[PDB]
Amino acid sequence: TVGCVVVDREGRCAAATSTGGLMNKMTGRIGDSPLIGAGTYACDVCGVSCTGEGEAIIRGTLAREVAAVMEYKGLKLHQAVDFVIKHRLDEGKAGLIAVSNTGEVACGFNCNGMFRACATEDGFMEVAIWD
Amino acid sequence: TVGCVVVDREGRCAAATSTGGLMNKMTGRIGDSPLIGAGTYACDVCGVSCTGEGEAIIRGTLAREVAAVMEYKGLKLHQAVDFVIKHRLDEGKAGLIAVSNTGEVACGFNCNGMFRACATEDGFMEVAIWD
Amino acid sequence: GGWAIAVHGGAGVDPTLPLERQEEAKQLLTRCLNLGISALNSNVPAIDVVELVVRELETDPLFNSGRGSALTEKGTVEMEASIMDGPKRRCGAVSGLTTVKNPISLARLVMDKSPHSYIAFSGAEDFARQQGVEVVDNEYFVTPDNVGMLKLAKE
Amino acid sequence: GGWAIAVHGGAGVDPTLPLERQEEAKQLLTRCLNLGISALNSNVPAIDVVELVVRELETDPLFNSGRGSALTEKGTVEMEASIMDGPKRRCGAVSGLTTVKNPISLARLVMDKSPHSYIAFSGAEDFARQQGVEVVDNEYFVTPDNVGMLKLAKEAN
Ligand code: NA
Ligand code: NA
Ligand code: NA
Ligand code: NA
Repeated sequence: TVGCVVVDREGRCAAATSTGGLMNKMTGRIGDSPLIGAGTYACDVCGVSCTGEGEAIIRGTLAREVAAVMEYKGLKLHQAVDFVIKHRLDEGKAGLIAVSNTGEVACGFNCNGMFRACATEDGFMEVAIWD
Repeated sequence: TVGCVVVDREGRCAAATSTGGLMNKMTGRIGDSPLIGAGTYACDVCGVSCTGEGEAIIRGTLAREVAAVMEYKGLKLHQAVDFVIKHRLDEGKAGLIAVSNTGEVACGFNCNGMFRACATEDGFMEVAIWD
Repeated sequence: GGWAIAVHGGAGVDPTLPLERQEEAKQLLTRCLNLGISALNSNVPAIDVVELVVRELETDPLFNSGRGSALTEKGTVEMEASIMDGPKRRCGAVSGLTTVKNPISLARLVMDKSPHSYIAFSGAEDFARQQGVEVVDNEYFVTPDNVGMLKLAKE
Repeated sequence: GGWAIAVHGGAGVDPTLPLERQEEAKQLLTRCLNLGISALNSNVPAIDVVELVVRELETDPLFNSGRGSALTEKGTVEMEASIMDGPKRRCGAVSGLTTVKNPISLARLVMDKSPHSYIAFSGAEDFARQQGVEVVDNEYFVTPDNVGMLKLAKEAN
């Protein structure tokens, strides 16, 4: 699974996820990547792409969940991604990357590693696998 | 699209949706009915099944939304459903049916009709097409 | 507490729908509801009730699932379904089914047997045959009124 | 009030990741992020940026999508992808692709050209050709690393 989330200078959010799926899967099995609200979501206020155990991401509607907690709990991006990873997974292993319409970028995951990189216009730039 | 939501005596909720899809669709086209969180969702507090414009249900993750506004805004079932219908279809057309773990049952829709029936153990019972 | 159940047969009803179709749709809805009510009355779990009600809706040709499903442009049927059990949020979904008599029950088997939560198209058709469910020719699902409707869709 | 971008190449990393591969992965993420930065500096819309970055992730064989994708039990590739544009919540998704060089761009075309939001398998392969996108033999997507990985997967019991 790979992915990208972007907020441009106009404050418009977008998200995109692609995968080959699970090794040794049988034909016709579909995971979370193509499923709106699970692996990929974007709206007025954010853009999210998820990766990890599709079972957990699907039942947890994980990407839409970032948007829902911003919306209905009034949390800002970082705290919302924090909330989702911490409360909407337990025993499930997943991670996600997100942007807000305000120009923030956040990543979160609850396994051992996640290949990710982020940047913002004023010059923050990080590429990381571990914590 | 047909569907059913149930809450049982022990308080467990469950939801199920099935369809042939849109008339004259081309092969390989997939709607909202098989999409968890869009067409179908059940959790500890509720069970939900949606029907109407697939595009509006998918983009709003509408079945999950009902659960979300119950859980994050503390609305009861009827208010939850009223809210999602009146305030989360910006122009799309849909309906839904839901149950809560407390034993409530609700239906709502913004288009001009919805084939539905509902019952509670107390005695309530209703079968209708229009208002 | 107390049990509760809702059934639907789709949103968007033609305001022109004649009184006898109205009565037929309501008689179907009532039959399905009553199956679920007795099941709830004999304490069957929510998850088994929603399957059993939806299987009745699939079998009856009136509404758009199972037999009586809407047709593709080629005049055939492709069905899909999902199911979810709230207590542990277990999910199962299927699409692209062409020979499976009761799609919702195949969804349930995806929930209960598959390490995946969604199987589709030929993989779903091979899954059905591993699970030993009832499979039929596609024609079985195609009804004459839907053949007529399709011809109208083609403006 | 400015631009931001994140890219990922998957969760689930094994702590014994060799250094070599660690460095490749970082080099690839940098390259893809820089492509995105550069598009954002020159005022390319969010929606075009995500597609552009993911196409590069697909092309590179290192991560699990596009060429370098995980293999099915039969040893072949079946790919899937989705895309969403936030301002009007416009969605497109594809599954069961075996021939489409860049699934994410097909997802983009579902969003823009289809009355549906999700097309899969034969239908989706048919839509690709209607849309004229690049299509190739399935073998194209299959690398030696993954043939080995799947050997192990199947040994795993
Ligand atoms: Na039917
Ligand atoms: Na499963
Ligand atoms: Na690749
Ligand atoms: Na579309």
